[PDB]
Parts: sequence; C-alpha cells; structure tokens
Amino acid sequence: RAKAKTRSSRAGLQFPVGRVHRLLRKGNYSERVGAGAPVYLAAVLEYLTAEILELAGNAARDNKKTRIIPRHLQLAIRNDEELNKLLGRVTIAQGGVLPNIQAVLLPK
Amino acid sequence: KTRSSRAGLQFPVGRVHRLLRKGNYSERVGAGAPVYLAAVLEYLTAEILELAGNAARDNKKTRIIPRHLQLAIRNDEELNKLLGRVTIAQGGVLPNIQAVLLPK
Amino acid sequence: SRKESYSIYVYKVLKQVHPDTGISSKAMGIMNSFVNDIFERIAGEASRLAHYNKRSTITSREIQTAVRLLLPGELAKHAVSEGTKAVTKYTSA
Amino acid sequence: KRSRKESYSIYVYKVLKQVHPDTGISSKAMGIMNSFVNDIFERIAGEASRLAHYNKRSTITSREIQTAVRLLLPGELAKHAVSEGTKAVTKYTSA
Amino acid sequence: NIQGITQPAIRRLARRGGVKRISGLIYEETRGVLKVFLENVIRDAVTYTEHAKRKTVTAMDVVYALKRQGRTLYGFGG
Amino acid sequence: RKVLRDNIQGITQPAIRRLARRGGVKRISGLIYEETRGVLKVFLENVIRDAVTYTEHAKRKTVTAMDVVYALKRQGRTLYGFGG
Amino acid sequence: PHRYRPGTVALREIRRYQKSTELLIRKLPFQRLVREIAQDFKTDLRFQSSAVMALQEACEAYLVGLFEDTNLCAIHAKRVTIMPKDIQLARRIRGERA
Amino acid sequence: KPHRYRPGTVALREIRRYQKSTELLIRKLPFQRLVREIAQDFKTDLRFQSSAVMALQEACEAYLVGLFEDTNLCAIHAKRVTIMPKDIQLARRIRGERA
DNA sequence: TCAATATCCACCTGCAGATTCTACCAAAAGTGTATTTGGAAACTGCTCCATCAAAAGGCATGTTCAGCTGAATTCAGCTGAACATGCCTTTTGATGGAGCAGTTTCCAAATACACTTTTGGTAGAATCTGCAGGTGGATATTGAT
DNA sequence: ATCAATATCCACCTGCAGATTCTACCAAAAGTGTATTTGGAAACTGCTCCATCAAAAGGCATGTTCAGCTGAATTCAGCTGAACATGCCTTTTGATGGAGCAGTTTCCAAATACACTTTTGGTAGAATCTGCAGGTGGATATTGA
Ligand SMILES: [Cl-]
Ligand SMILES: [Cl-]
Ligand SMILES: [Cl-]
Ligand SMILES: [Cl-]
Ligand SMILES: [Mn+2]
Ligand SMILES: [Mn+2]
Ligand SMILES: [Mn+2]
Ligand SMILES: [Mn+2]
Ligand SMILES: [Mn+2]
Ligand SMILES: [Mn+2]
Ligand SMILES: [Mn+2]
Ligand SMILES: [Mn+2]
Ligand SMILES: [Mn+2]
Ligand SMILES: [Mn+2]
Ligand SMILES: [Mn+2]
Ligand SMILES: [Mn+2]
Ligand SMILES: [Mn+2]
Repeated sequence: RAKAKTRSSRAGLQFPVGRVHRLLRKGNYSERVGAGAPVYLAAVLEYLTAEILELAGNAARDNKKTRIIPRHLQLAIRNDEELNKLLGRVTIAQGGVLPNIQAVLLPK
Repeated sequence: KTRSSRAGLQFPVGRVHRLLRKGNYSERVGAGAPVYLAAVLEYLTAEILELAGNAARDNKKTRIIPRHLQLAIRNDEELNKLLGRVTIAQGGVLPNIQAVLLPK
Repeated sequence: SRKESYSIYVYKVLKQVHPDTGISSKAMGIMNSFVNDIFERIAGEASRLAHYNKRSTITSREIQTAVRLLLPGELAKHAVSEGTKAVTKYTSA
Repeated sequence: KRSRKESYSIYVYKVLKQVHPDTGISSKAMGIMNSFVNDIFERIAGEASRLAHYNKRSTITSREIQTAVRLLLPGELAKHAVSEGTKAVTKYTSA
Repeated sequence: NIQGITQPAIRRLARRGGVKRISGLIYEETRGVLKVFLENVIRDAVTYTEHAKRKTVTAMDVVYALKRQGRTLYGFGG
Repeated sequence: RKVLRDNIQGITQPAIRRLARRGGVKRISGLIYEETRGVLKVFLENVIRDAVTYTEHAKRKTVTAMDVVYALKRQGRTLYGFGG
Repeated sequence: PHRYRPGTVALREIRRYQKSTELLIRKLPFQRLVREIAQDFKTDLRFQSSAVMALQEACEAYLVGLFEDTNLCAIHAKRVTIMPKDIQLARRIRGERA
Repeated sequence: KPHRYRPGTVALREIRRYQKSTELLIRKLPFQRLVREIAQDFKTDLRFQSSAVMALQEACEAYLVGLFEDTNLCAIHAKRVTIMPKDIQLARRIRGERA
C-alpha cells in the first residue's frame, strides 16, 4: 500500500482538512459533502486566522510585547475596517476598547 | 385517519414532518415533533387572523388586507416583538405623531 | 410544477376565528411568509439544541424549548399549551 | 475515562509561526482564536447549507463555500479568501 | 438615475415617517443612504442569481438578500 | 445559604462611573446610576433566562460557561473566549 | 388672499400618508435606478416584475423607518427640522456605520 | 495650597486610564450575588461554573461600555457634555432594545 | 367669538377585477412489515462548585466647596413651507415574440459506505521565560500668582 | 510670564506563574473495494420579460413670499467633580466536603428502510361579490379681525 498523505498537505494547508470535512457532515448543513468543500473552507478559515494573526502580532510588537494577548486581538480587529465589520457583533473577552475621546470633551 | 386529524388541527402535520426531515435540521425527527410544531404554527396563525380580522371590521371592510395585519402586529406588544425585524409588505406604518410637533 | 403553500390551512383557521371574514391575495402571501419564518426559527433553534446536547434526533421537547426561547411571554405559554395538547390528543388514538 | 476535547490550537500556532516566527500567544488569546475559527466556520457552512437548499441541491460543493464567502466576507478579505481557497483546491485535485 | 428619486418623493416618505420640517440638505443625504441600501441588497441578490446560474433576478433572490441583510420581507415568496 | 436581596445596589456608582469612563463619558447626570442599574438588570435577566433554559433542556443543575455563550448568541451579543 | 400657516399642511400630509400604505416613489425612476445599479454587478440582467416590487417595499420601508429614528434625534437636539446629522447619529447608533 | 485640578481634568485622566486597560470594572463578588439572585428567580437550586459568571460579566460590562458610547453621542448631539437618562433612553430606542 | 375659505368625513350606489368554489388528477401522505438504532435507566469515578476562615487593604460612602455646565431668555437673519403656474415624464395598455427558466431523460464522474491500516492530536508531566509588580529618577501637564 | 504640585513616563530588575517542550496511548484520518445517484448536459416548452408607441394627465420643477426656526449670546442657579477622612467588605488563599457531571454498559421503545394503496392539495376553471370611485353635502378645522 502507498504512504498516507494528509489531505491538508496535498492542499498545502496548515489547517486540518479532514477535521473540516467531518464537521461539515456532523453539522447537518447538507445531505452530502463534496471533496473540495472541506479543502476550500479550510483554506479560507486558515487564511482568515492568518490575517488577524499578522495584525495582532504587529499590535504586540507596538506595545513592546512578544506574546499576543486578547487586547492585541481587539486593537488588531477594531483598527481594520474589514475585520471590524466581520466581527462587528462580536465581543472579545478582555479586549477593552480603542483609545478614543470625543473632540468636544477636550479642553480649549 | 389523517395524521393531523388525530391531533385535531388544520395545519398539515404530515407536510410539516416532511419539511423537517428534508430540512437538514437533525439526523432524525420524532413522531411528536411535527405534531407539536404544526400546532404551534396553527396557534400563532389564529392569533394573527383573530386580531387582523377585528381590524378588518374596524376599518369597516370584510376582507383582511395587509394593512389589517400590520395594525394587528404593531399594536400587540408580543407580536410586534416576535416580528420586530419583519416588514409586512403593503402595510404602511401606525398613525403616530410626536406631540412636540402638534400646533399650539 | 406543484407550488405548495399554507393558503388552504391559513384559510380553514381564518374561517374558525372569523367565519364571516375573508382574506386578500397579498394578505395571504404575508401569512404564508409568516408560517415559513416561524417554522424556520423554531426548526433552527430546535436543530441547534440537539447538536449542543449531542443528540441526533429532534423530538417534541426540542421544539418546545425552541418555542420557549423564541416567543414572548404570553405568546409562548399558549403556544406550549396548544403544543402539548395537540401531542396528547395525537397520542390518544 | 479521559474525554479528550478537540481545538484548533495546533493549527493557529503553526500559522502564528509563519507570520511571526518568534511571537507567542497566551491561552486566553488562543481561546479567542478558537472561538473566531468556529464562529466563521459556522457562518460559512451555514450560509452554504442555505445556498444549496434554495437551489434544490443535496450536496455542498466547494462552489457553495465560495459563494458563501462572497456573501459573508467584506470586499478585500473576500478576494484574498476566495483566491487562496481556489488555490488550495486546484492544488488538491492535482493529487 | 438616482436623482430620479424626486425631492417630493423623499418628502412623502419623511411625511410617513412623521417628519414635520425638512432641511434642504437632507434630500441629497437621503439619496446617498437609499443608494447604499439598494447597492447592498442587490449585490447580495445578484450573487444568488448567479449562483443559481441565471440571467433573471427573481423575487426570491431579493427576498433571500433582504433576509441576509436583516431586512426580512413578508409577502413575496417567504 | 442566605436570602439574596437588593443585590443590584451592589453595582455601585464608582463602578458605573468607571464603565462610563471606558465608554469615554466625561460628565454624568446624578440620575444615571439608577438608569444603568435598571438597564443592567434587564440585560442580565435576559441573558440569564435564556441560559438557564439551555441548562434545563440539558437536564442539569449547573449553568455552564457554554449555556451563557449560547444565550449571548441567541441575543446577538456573541462572545469569544469561553469555549464554543 | 387665503393661506394656511407654515407647518399645517404638513401635519395634514403626515396624517394622510401614515393612513395610507401605497408606494411613495415613482415606479419607473426606481426600476431605472435598480436596473442601473444591478448593471455594475452583472450585465444584461432581467428582473421579475415582482423582484422590483420586493425591492421598493424594502427601500421605502427602510427609509420611512430611518426617518422616524432621525426625527427622534432632531427632537432630542431640541429642533423640529431633520438635519443630515440627525440621519448620521441614527445610522451610527443602529450599527449601520457605527 | 492645597493643589486642585479643575472639573473635568481628572475625568479625562480617568477616561484615558480606563480605555488603556482591560480589567473588569465591576467588583466580582457583588456581581456574583446579583447573578445568583436573578437566576434564583427563574429556577431555584442552580449552581454556576466559576467561568459562566466570568462570561456573564465580560458580556455585561462590554454591553454597557458600548451603551455609554452611544449614550455619550446622544449627549453631544443635544449640544451637551453631561449624559443623562434622556440620552440612554434614545440610544436604546434607536438600537431597538426598547422601541 | 365671528365668519369666509378649504378640508374632511360620511352617505349611498353600480361594475368588474379579483375573491371563491369547483371538477379532476399526480404526488405526497398513510398503511404494513422488518430493521436499526438512540440514549434513557442504572451505577460510579471524581472534577470543581459551594462554603468557610482570617486578615489587610483596596475602595465605597459621606462631606465640603465651588467651577462650570445646563438651561432659561432674548433676539433676528434666513431657510424652508405654502401656493401658483408651467408642462415634462410617468402611467395605462395591450401587443408581439423570443430570451429564459424550467423539465424530463440519460449516465459518467462523484459520493457514500464498510473495514482495515496508519498516525496526527490530545492529556499530562517536565523545564523554561515573558512580563507583572515594584522602584524612582526624568519630563510633561496643570493650576496658581 | 515663571513656579511646584502632581501625574505620566519608561529603562531596569527578578521571581514564578503561565507558556512551551517532550512523551505515550488512541479516536480519527487515510487507504481500498464496491455501491449508489447527483445533477450536468441535450431537446423543447410555455412563461414571462422586454420593447414598442401613442396618448394623457398627474405629478414635478420654478418662482414669489415671509412665517416661524434655528443659531447665537448672555446670565445665573445649583449640580456634579474633585478631594478627604472613615472604616467596611471585597480580595486572597487554601482546606474540605460532595453534589452532579460524565464516562460506560445494556436495552425497549422509537425512528428509519422500502414497497403498495389512498386521498389530498393544487391548477385551471365556471360561480360571486367587496370596494373602489364619484358626487354631494354637511360638519370640521383653520385663520383673519
Ligand atoms: Cl467539492
Ligand atoms: Cl417526539
Ligand atoms: Cl447636518
Ligand atoms: Cl433625563
Ligand atoms: Mn429571589
Ligand atoms: Mn429486513
Ligand atoms: Mn445506542
Ligand atoms: Mn451651557
Ligand atoms: Mn432560447
Ligand atoms: Mn506521530
Ligand atoms: Mn503527534
Ligand atoms: Mn510594568
Ligand atoms: Mn420677520
Ligand atoms: Mn457662580
Ligand atoms: Mn454523589
Ligand atoms: Mn381534496
Ligand atoms: Mn370610497
């Protein structure tokens, strides 16, 4: 028999393709799931976690830290128009809010 | 011997049960599910019609139009809630004016 | 093709509550939309409940909880009532 | 007598290393990532399921996932998402 | 074609919304909002049309799009 | 245990004022504190009512972190950080 | 030689239009706007005569709703005339543009 | 003197302070009782995972911080700087929480 | 109030555009048998939730005292409602006809199953290090004179 | 236009509580080997969707007027922020007793697999009627004197 290659590696993905397939089945979204769907979806999820990760990392670098924390994810998310809209109705535990004071409240 | 007749309902208990199995909701459906649900559907329907009718009368008409439904909806706290994000087409809005705007 | 709906059923019911009353064509569509929406919400909630408790079957119990999660106060109680009532009688014979 | 529970941690961490070779992530943060991944998974798959139903299809192809992404994700994130998905899939089918 | 939405129309709307006095700048501001609303709802609808592989946009497409946007509309297919 | 009563007054002004500062509020009308409490209580009862409903459908005597996360989602206040 | 004071015909309009449920925008112009918009997404399309109604009902309902909220915002600012900013605060708090 | 900052100096100092951090602003125990109380009125003899309560608080506090933001905005619209019940009321009606 | 506009609400009344109520049929739905299988009782290991104890300090409460903020008033340019008047674009109506969206009718490529191997995760100990919590000199900011 | 009276900064500093590294079972993925069908093509069909196109007012720009409204500007009572002195009660830290969570067996009762028998519900129709539209007047509601 031939060597076992994880479907992920055949896609050059870091995310578990088989996991995504299994879940597409247990979830009852459809009677049957294609072969690429888990691959496509897994790629996307991997692509999205990659995107926020890059921003948070920079956000960690800015604050002079090396270990990401929830606040970095917040800043990352709330400063990017898009991730902000995608997660507009999401509350990130221990994230805080963006430093922001209404102009009119400042001294004159 | 219609599965609905047993439950003493008008709404199709069978059709509903079909709609469930085929709707990708769960691997399997129970005998009661279609029953219980269809009855919850019939119930709510009656409620809308009951109040919509009364509006049909109050408007002097005899046939319930969309307006009578909207009036029946937006006037009931609970229906208005359950349907707080729905747009009854050709329904208009409830006659209301901010007293701050009334003359004198 | 066959385009099914709830037009018949909405009407039978309409005939009970208001025998002397009729219903528009559009107004009937609205009614259809309503039944379909509530069915979806109820079904969906019910669906998720099962998944959470790692149950693979949607009984009348998930339907009832879904109803209790979705409808407002008095609306829910009467809904549940009518719901168990229907189930009870169904089980009679 | 154990109850091993799954998570995406192993993978987040690999992606964390490609974008930031030497940066770490606390467990509270990793928790927030798992949430995120499941939220989007749920959302995508959900919309996908609906897309198949509206069209009388009984199966979810990578085509359903794609329209889903186009409906759920905002503009530029969608472009990039879609591109990488198509890439992963055409690469996959080349055995 | 957006200017097709005459001020008088915008006034009838505001009138149904219960507005007594209208500023002149509103009219354009309202044509901007209307525009975004249609764009969004159609961009989603057409997407459904094209997934269905069609050249005709149906009530259901609009309907499903409205639901997407959180603007559920009864009376046109669901 | 011991009768739990008037616990809403546990949410003090100092705290209501600290939450407003994060909200970026500079000045606060003295009548705000009773409003907040009222709003907070209505918010909490709803999240908690849905949760315990989930807890009862799963036939447990314990409200789990997930019971809450699901309650929050039903209400459109999706929370990240405690599972799910 | 006869004149209703400013603001009175208006209350008459408010009362009138809130009583009715007819569409308030000229059909053709709308359908024209719709079709134009759609073009920027996919050319040579076609719309069920209904699909354009579902669209009008949607819009007007959205706008009329948005005006109520707007009107409230003006009231809140002690005014009685809706200003573009009243529309922005409304949409800002709705989460439409936050 | 004694030294003395003018009305609003410390207020802005506080805003800057509480926006730079992420710690829950409400006291833990009080919040817990309130929870156990409200919950007792729906179902008696319930128990809570320490974290269910931590979630609840994360959620309540985020909720109110967003509420104050909108509130505060309705105060600046009425050409004011002091938020009032009047403001919280408008914010919630427009959000749809209590039309 | 009085009294002239303009409105607006009723009071009947007849035709037809849409309800309806039928006549008849494919297509669910329902009936009968066999399978398959889902978890509900019945135990149990044991994780973590409820209580507590005790101590020290971080904070909530009250209190003064007065700087400003909210609000009440006063005061007009001028912006936006009420009418008229001039017609331009939107309606109303089939009418023609073919772009399309359905609709069967094959089946090759794609999925689903059923075991059988293989091995990528996950639940714990090991072993480390970001960085939390202090410390305290700069430097900025703030409010007094 | 200078002064200290504070608050905010940050570069170091160093345990220690969370990572992060290192290892053994397995509950999935990963192979093959058959079985099952989904859902594109083709071949046409009946439905709408799109244009014409010819009037015909209804509804929309312009204008003319000026009646309130929406900004300013002032002014002041008194409310809310800033500080402190008190001393309460929230934190912190385990220490322990079990309630009830969950992991594991064993099933009847319960839902799923086909394979025929039966109305039921939906279309396209002949039967019926509820309002829309108009026309009049007669109170209403405005608004000027
Ligand atoms: Cl696929
Ligand atoms: Cl059942
Ligand atoms: Cl403005
Ligand atoms: Cl107030
Ligand atoms: Mn109580
Ligand atoms: Mn058998
Ligand atoms: Mn079993
Ligand atoms: Mn002021
Ligand atoms: Mn053709
Ligand atoms: Mn291995
Ligand atoms: Mn491994
Ligand atoms: Mn530090
Ligand atoms: Mn003047
Ligand atoms: Mn003074
Ligand atoms: Mn026990
Ligand atoms: Mn029949
Ligand atoms: Mn009439």
